Amino acid sequence: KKFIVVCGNITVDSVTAFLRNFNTEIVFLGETPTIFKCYLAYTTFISGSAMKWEDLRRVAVESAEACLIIANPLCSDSHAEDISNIMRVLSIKNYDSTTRIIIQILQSHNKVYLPKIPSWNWDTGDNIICFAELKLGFIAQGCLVPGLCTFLTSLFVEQNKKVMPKQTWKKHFLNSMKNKILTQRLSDDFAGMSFPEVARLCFLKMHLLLIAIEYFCGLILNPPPQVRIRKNTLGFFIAETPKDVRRALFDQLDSSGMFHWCKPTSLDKVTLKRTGYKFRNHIVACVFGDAHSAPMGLRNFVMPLRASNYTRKELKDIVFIGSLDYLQREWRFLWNFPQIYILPGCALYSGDLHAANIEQCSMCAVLSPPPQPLVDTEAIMATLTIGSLQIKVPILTELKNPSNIHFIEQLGGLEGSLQETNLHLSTAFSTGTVFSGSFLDSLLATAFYNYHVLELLQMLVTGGVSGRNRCKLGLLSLHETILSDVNPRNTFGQLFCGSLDLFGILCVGLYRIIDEENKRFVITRPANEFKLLPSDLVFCAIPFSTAC
Amino acid sequence: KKFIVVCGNITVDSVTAFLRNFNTEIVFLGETPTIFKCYLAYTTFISGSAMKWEDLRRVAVESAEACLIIANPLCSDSHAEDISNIMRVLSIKNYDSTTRIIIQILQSHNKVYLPKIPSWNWDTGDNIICFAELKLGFIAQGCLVPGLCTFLTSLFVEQNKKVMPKQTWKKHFLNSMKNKILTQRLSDDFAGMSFPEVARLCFLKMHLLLIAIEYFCGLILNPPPQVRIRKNTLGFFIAETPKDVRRALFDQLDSSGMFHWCKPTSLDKVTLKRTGYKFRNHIVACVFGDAHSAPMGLRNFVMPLRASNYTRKELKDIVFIGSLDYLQREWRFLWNFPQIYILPGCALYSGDLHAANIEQCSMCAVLSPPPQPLVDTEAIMATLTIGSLQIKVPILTELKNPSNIHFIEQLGGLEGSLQETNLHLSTAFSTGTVFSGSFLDSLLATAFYNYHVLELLQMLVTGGVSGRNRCKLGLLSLHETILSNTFGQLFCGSLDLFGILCVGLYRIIDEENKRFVITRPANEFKLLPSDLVFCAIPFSTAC
Repeated sequence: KKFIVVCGNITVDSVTAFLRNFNTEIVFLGETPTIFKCYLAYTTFISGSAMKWEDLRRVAVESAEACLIIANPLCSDSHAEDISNIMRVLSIKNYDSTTRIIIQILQSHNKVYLPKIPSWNWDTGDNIICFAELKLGFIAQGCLVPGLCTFLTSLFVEQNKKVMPKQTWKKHFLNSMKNKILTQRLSDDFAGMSFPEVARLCFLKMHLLLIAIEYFCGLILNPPPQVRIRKNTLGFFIAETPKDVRRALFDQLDSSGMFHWCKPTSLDKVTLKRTGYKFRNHIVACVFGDAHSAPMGLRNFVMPLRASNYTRKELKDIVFIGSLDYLQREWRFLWNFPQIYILPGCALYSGDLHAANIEQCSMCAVLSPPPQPLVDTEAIMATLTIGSLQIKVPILTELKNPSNIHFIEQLGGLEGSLQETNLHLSTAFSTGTVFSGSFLDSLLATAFYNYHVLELLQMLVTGGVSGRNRCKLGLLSLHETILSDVNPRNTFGQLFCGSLDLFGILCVGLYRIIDEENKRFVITRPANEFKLLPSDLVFCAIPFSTAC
Repeated sequence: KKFIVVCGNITVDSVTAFLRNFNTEIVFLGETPTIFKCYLAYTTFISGSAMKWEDLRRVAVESAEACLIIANPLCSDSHAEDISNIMRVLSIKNYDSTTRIIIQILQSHNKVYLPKIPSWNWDTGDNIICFAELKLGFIAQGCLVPGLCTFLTSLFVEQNKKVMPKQTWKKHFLNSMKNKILTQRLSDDFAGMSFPEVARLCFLKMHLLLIAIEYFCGLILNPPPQVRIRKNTLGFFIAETPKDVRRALFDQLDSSGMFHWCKPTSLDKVTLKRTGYKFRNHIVACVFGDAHSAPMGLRNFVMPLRASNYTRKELKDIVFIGSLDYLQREWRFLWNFPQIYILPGCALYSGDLHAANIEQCSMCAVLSPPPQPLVDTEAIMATLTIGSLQIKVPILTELKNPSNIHFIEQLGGLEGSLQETNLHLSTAFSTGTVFSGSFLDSLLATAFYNYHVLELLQMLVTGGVSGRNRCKLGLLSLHETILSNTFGQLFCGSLDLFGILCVGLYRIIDEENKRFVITRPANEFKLLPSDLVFCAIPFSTAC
């Protein structure tokens, strides 16, 4: 009865990249013509074009629950692929303008067009995914707030829960990973209550950590007092299973005011000279490329580090180390961001790392290059030279293939038996010195089944989708910080409550030292009654302009 | 029982390039799959990947004596090959971190990473070879000290000893080549003796010329008085056979203080203008390339000519003549060396040679370009135009294929019968106007069987591996020099008076004043007044 159509690809990978990553029947459509015949009881296929009207009727899109548009047969021109796919959205909508569409855009700035189609509207369910935009987002956040990256990831990662842990601290880490982001609409008897009033009851009565809500037209993280809940309001939670969540059913900016802006200055000024100095508490991003390399959307990485709810005062400088020839091709889209600088060179060269004052930086991001026809070698070689420096430097390495974790740990020092084949079980992931977007492959199915989850994810990771006034996610010390005035700081739940109903700060996770170099690990949503240490730091939603 | 594994190549050449260049069993491993089946009684093969853990157990590296990593299937990207191979070293060490590893790096600056691996340590035997680094080293030394290049080579060359010589002087040259660098640990009754004290006894009692030692943590050439020998100390000698050596068992620098340094100045300043002058006693290096040419590690050639134990005063200017497009690609790695200059042009053009004041230079190095898919023609054509100049210019030509010697001698003047098919027998080699790294092919086996030999070679050739204070190798006159009857007589005085370790002669050929290299002559070897002498001059000596 119910089915979905798939468009614009014949990639053996994509079929599994979808089918494995995906009750509801599937049907394909595309240019190439039937080797993968094993998986062909749970699906159907067609050889046509999405443009041709006859072919769309042939598959009967009208009654299809939704229609996905898949991209990147490692296209020659990324730009052309999107234009091409955006062309399909027109063709498809022209057929049955009420059909739900989920299009993959390869490079973010090409999303802009999709709304400009009249036939398209968000409310019926139409949606766009950009992995480039999200994979770079997670990393960004990790550069803003130590650990925040892995925190965010664990809400979407799903441990298989077979691994019996050795040590107490690793026992904590894994069971915290059980936390997801479930969605649920709130009871009627809530109506009229202020957010913090509601947040409390769910936490205390139901042991549910609720963190944002929708009206569905407007999503907001940790609403202030003035905003009251309405009837039929959708809430955003953090919890193990959906059963548990169901219990709760009973200064200079841009035009849009979303990020700091400036008059588009040319690269010549921004490009650092190497012949003939100092930076402090800044972010070094290493990128790899050349004239022949595909573009990585660097906009997506600056933008979150340039949100409007930060302040010119507290913004960080961003030095890119890389091929100027590669980086000048991105510059068009990085024009209007401030305090961005480019050092031409290579991160593998420790001389060029010192030129960028990598010793006095705040975080070093090692950005994998995008794919071409030896997969993470570069990222591993950087982490080698950086990690072993005559100066440990803060670091965040991206892996395209997470199985390569055992190489990074090897460089750390821990021997083969103590090395993990699985990134998520790794100690390097729990600290947050690595990241791997592999898990976002399932995302296309997620945005189908519950797109609100994507909505939230999008804004946490990217910092936008009133304006300047919004909650950051931040890490707080408990020592010489405002929290240190809470009367009972003895237990997480105790801390959570005071902080909220005193300062409107929504405590959401901890960052605990490992006690067995002062490396800490991420605990998402601990038990209400969770013994807290004085050394702990705390992940939390800090509202804009708070003294701290 | 004992065996070694080989990695990262399926090159018919490499199999012979190793097998011919190599008691101990061999086993291969690589991507391509069995034509070379004749050589297959003394070896074994596999078709796998060194990365995959299953494949490493399959070959059983744990019990392997050591594991070599071979490079350069004339790769498209040289950089990528090393990164790739360095990736194997990780994979392999991850398996059995105690396994001995011998990796070939294609371009020197990529060695840096290998130590940064924790699992890797030198003491268990782990080691890296860089032919580019060594082949350019020998040449460098030849530019520092006339003849030094061939001297150094003969210690590693092995004559086949079939050639009955015509003339007295050629009789000397060939039998001096018998000298190798053997290694041996010293007797216990030596402990506490100062180096020069020890050097003496070995020379006089045993007729063994000893030249450096290790403790094994620290290698030193011609140690001063203050350094005494310890028990279980390893010595470095010069001698025919290991039996003989067994008898002895009974100013502005860089960060590391190894070479002169300076703030990285851009190419625009350093690049000589051709339109619109003078250099003196300088080194002209001719290089060949283009956008399409593979890189030759020019760092390796400057670095030794820029050692810290020389002094800003006595450093030589280095003019490169070549394609700017080619040379600007190397410039990143030559930044921090001083008195380096680049004349864009071609060495085949005698106009561009005169622009570089080649007439008033001290030595002209003709550097062969690295290999691509007519092998030494360029090197030969340069040597033609240089050697025939309206001005003979000092010259040192590199040959990738030594059989091409007979062309160079032809240009000299000597006719076909007097021409030699074999470079080492040639008169041009004994004078030191040519060089050929062909002999370093065996080096991978050498670094296996005795790596200390490589250690020494590395520092003699490259000038490094306390800091600023070390012995050069130098040529001294005997007339208006501090040295002013028999080699052994000269050897002893010079040492026990000035701490100068005399190691070889440079004798005129008497039958144009061209001289030939005599390594470690007999103790009682009649010396001429005209002779010059190779020797280890300690730093800051008056002379």
